[PDB]
Amino acid sequence: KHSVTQYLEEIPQQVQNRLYTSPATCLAIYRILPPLAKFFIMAMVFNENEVPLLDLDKWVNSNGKLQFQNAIKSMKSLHLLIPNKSSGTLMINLNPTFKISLRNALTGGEVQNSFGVVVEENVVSLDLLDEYSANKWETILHFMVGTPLAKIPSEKVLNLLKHSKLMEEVNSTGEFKITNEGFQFLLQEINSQLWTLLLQYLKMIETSKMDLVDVLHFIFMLGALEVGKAYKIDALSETQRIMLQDMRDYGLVFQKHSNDSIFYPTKLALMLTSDTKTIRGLKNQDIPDGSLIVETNFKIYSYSNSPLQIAVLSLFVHLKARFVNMVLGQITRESIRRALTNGITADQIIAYLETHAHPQMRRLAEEKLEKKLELDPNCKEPLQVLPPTVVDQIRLWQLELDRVITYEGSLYSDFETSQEYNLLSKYAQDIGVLLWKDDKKKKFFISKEGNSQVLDFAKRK
Amino acid sequence: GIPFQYTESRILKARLEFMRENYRIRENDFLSFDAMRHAAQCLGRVLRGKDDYGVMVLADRRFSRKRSQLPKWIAQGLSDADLNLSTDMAISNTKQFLRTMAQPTDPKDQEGVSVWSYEDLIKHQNSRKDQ
Amino acid sequence: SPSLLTVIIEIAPKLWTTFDEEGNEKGSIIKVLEALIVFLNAHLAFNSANKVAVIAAYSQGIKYLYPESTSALXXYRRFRNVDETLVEEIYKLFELEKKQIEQNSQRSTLAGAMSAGLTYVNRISKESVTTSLKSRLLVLTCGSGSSKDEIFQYIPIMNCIFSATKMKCPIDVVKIGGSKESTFLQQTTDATNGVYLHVESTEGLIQYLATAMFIDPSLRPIIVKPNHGSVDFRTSCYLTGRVVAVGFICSVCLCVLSIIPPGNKCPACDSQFDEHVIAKLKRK
Amino acid sequence: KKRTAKKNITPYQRGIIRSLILTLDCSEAMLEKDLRPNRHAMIIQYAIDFVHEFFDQNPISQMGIIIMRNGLAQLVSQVSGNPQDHIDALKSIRKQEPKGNPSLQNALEMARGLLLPVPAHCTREVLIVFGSLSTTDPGDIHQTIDSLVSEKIRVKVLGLSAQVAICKELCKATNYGDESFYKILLDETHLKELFNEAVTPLPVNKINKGFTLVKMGFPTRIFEDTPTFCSCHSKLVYGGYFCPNCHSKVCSLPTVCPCCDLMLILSTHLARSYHHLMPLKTFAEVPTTEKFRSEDCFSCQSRFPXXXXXXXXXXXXXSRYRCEDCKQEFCVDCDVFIHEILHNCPGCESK
Ligand SMILES: [Zn+2]
Ligand SMILES: [Zn+2]
Ligand SMILES: [Zn+2]
Repeated sequence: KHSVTQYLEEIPQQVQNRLYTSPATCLAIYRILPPLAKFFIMAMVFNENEVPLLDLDKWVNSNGKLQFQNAIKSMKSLHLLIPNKSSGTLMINLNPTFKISLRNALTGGEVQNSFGVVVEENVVSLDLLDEYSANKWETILHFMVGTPLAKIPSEKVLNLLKHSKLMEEVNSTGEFKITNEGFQFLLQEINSQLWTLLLQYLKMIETSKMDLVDVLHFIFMLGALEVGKAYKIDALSETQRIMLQDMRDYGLVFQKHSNDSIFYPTKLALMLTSDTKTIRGLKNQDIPDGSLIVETNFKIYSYSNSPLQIAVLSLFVHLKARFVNMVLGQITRESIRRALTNGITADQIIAYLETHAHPQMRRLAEEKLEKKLELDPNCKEPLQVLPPTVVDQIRLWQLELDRVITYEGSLYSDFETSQEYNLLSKYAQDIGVLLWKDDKKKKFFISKEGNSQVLDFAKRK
Repeated sequence: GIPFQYTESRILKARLEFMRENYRIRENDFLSFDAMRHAAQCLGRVLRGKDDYGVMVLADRRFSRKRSQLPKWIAQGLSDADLNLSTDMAISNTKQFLRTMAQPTDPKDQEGVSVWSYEDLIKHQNSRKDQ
Repeated sequence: SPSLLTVIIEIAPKLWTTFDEEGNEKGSIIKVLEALIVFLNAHLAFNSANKVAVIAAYSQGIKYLYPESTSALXXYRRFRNVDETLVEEIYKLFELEKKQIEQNSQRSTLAGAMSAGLTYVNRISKESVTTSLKSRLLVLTCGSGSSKDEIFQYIPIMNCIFSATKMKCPIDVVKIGGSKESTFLQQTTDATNGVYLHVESTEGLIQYLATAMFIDPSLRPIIVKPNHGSVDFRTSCYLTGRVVAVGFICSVCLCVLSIIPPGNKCPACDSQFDEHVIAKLKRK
Repeated sequence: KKRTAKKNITPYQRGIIRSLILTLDCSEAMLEKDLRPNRHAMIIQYAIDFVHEFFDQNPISQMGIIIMRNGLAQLVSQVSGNPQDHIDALKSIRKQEPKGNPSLQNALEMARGLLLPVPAHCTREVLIVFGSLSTTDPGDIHQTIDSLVSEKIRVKVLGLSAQVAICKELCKATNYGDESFYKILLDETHLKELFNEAVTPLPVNKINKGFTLVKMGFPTRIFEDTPTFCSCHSKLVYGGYFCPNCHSKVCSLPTVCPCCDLMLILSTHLARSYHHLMPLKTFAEVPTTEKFRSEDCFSCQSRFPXXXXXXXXXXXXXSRYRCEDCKQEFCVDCDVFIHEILHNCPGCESK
């Protein structure tokens, strides 16, 4: 988890304070925080007198009071609060801007931005655009995955992917295929897919029109609700418009055509901070949408399917014979080499497959599990929960296929004594260069380019 | 087994002579029935009151041919599928029947027909059974 | 790790009027609900939009408030409804009063109100097939006179607690009114593992609320903030009304007595007492 | 579409202060495979839950355990009040396995002495889980049965997949003739509630002695966790209750007074009963057309209770099991639940 929070906190306070104007964000980020934060924030939310510290520690009893640190670190980490060690104590209060940025929002303040959604005549249909972006939102996966349909045609979007370079494919030939990031691309479907990308916008977002609130606000304003109009008409900065253009271009925004309106709030924006139900021509029903068979017979077992996720699942198994709702494809010791041909371990595969395609394998989780949870100490010999038999073989083949590690560069060789190692190689294991730390080796390893602190101290020894 | 007496002598047979020579009866006629005449003769003791119940097994191959000589209520109580049972198939039915019967199987409502609500249903049903 | 809040609020117009008499007539419960009104919004903003529910106990009876009982058939637009939608019903219900209502004050619908929520909690809980929602409810009351302590509700309330435990749903109560701490309630919160604050009326307790009533839902690693001891020498000798600690519970009647009993016919069960045994009580 | 315990008719008397001695057959008969590890394991399994389940509805009732192996009566757990002690005593045995026949005659007599010490009001009561198909009795029985009656010892057995006259006689005799207590299961799921039904008290049409006042008191919590000490376990209990009369500490419990010998509960234990005292008439299903009440549950709030005309679905079931005495409706699960967990009829509560 990249934990967008981590991206968030990267910036200094003035920028943080810059952003806290848009109230919904303050609320949005409020959701982000661990509960203690959420808790104590309220505790300070409506008392306009900075407060000591031990009191808060005196709020918590024993075990769990570590989260206090995990709490207080976080808030301090982004410095929402302002410490005051005036009287030796810590007099504390939020960034009042942010605090009022909340309170105003919390009790109907002057939030024109967070309340930028100017509702209008609702022309939105449920199936209306339900995949209308979902197509573009799905096709991009294929276009990213590399498939029959040019679902990844966004020149900016592609240039984003190329700029993002998270995909392991031949950009020289144009490919940005399943790298580990591509594998990760397969990994975090919605929360991962959205966020994992969204930063790419920021990743590309460095050149012109910083306007981060007008950027971020365009996000959480989207993250707010399907207000449709009242902003896309006017209530958005030009940075919003480009973001609006980008959002629709990213698909993540439910903006219709004609380039003059308030775009609808596509479901994605809900999914952006949902962590809830996420599924959604006219046939759109799950959970069986992802349909497949998991078992120790090394094959495709597919009645239902996601007509891309299949070829996605193929990315570790050879397609041999497509049929209407089934395909002959043998996922075997041979097939797994492909995920290693890309290189990524199919370890993500395990739980995901133990999580996905079970819609077609629901009788499986009882033909296999038998709920072998409480009978654990009554039998020395459990039964396939969760099915490891191929997974062991996988884990077997895992090393068995991998079975090597290579290094390259120069080779430092035949050192002198136990300082350069136990002065500056556990210190190379303390300044992050080494590509081998074998103490007695008297020889150590890096990657050729990586010496800026490697031909520097052993000379000094 | 199926009871028999020709362990003994012409005493029956010599008697059978007159019996068979006069009455159109063969030894078997006498034989097959009379064993049954003694076979179920045991069984009638098994039940005293309609409260009671029990299991009545028969252990001989030839009983299969002998289904058609029972007292009527017996054979009515005898179902077809119980024919030529082996032990395994037998033990199950009792295993249930015991378990089942042991339940306080007291409908206390359908007993009107079978226990004839007193002075009323005999009045009722036999007024309806007046024909 | 979301949850569910289910406020339970009485509206005792007598007490609500007495609330004007109490302290000052400087703004009745109209202040309170206001303070409450926002308080929910936090709970909404708090978790991953974990749901809430409100049930109210008017004079003649009770009524769900938030969940918007079948009716047709700014403020982040999700808050804005929840309250102003509910507010309608509070007003719509507020329309429901008159002296005929004012005549049948023979009980306080409080207890039954509590029950309904539990049901409602179970209603959600039992349907809560996916990602089970731990949950807690909350009570408030303009504790006033005209009944220093109703006693019939004793039983049913206590039946709530047993359920609450089994339902694992803590309760919380915020009494505002005369300095008469409802042991019943105070016991309840303690047994239900909640809090209690017989605070005064004037303040807009949102300060209390966020602090004192945001704690449980899932968190509960944390010190309760209750008052002093919750002495559990329970209901007075029903015969007398004298709170008991050296009790005398009769028998199959289960009534609670002092040394008072008439030696016969438990003054809730027509059960003449074992005279020899009754005498054996005099053994001191 | 209904199977209702029609009328809640003690109607005024049920046996609260109980003294139940649970006895389990532990024989090779218990080692037959009708149940998965055996009957015996499921037994001890289903016994475990029982204890809380028992002590839940009966926080005022002592209880103890007996096993029956090798034709021997073998107490396992002294009759007491804590569940846990009882509860743990099972698991110990649960791993151990039965040996030798069940000697019913040994069982009761060990109980007969065992149940002597309890006061008169305490329902002197025993429950049996027989597993075998016969017994091995060291002494007489028909005489032995009578001795029980002389002591007013109700009994009840959970027959295995059979019926045996003597116990069938035993229950019948010991419940003053009027019998229902010889239940023998036909299905394992039945056994589940078979324990559960044993939880409640058990009068039907009683004879009435002098049911006396029960002396008792109530303790109060303490504060200083540091000042730890004890007076019933003599340990350093961080700090707990104190006798209203003896005024001595005690490990937290509904226990008796280890200092001046009286019963000390809080009250909730009493409250825990009363639903047993006056339960509720069942919520009645509604007519398939005449209901016409709100399209939303009362107790819960579920819009349906019907189907708004769905051919063979709306007329299929008037999902409106509803109360009589308050005459207010109620949801399906609600009535299922309000009759189950908390009894406290909401509609009948508020009027
Ligand atoms: Zn002790
Ligand atoms: Zn004492
Ligand atoms: Zn009712």
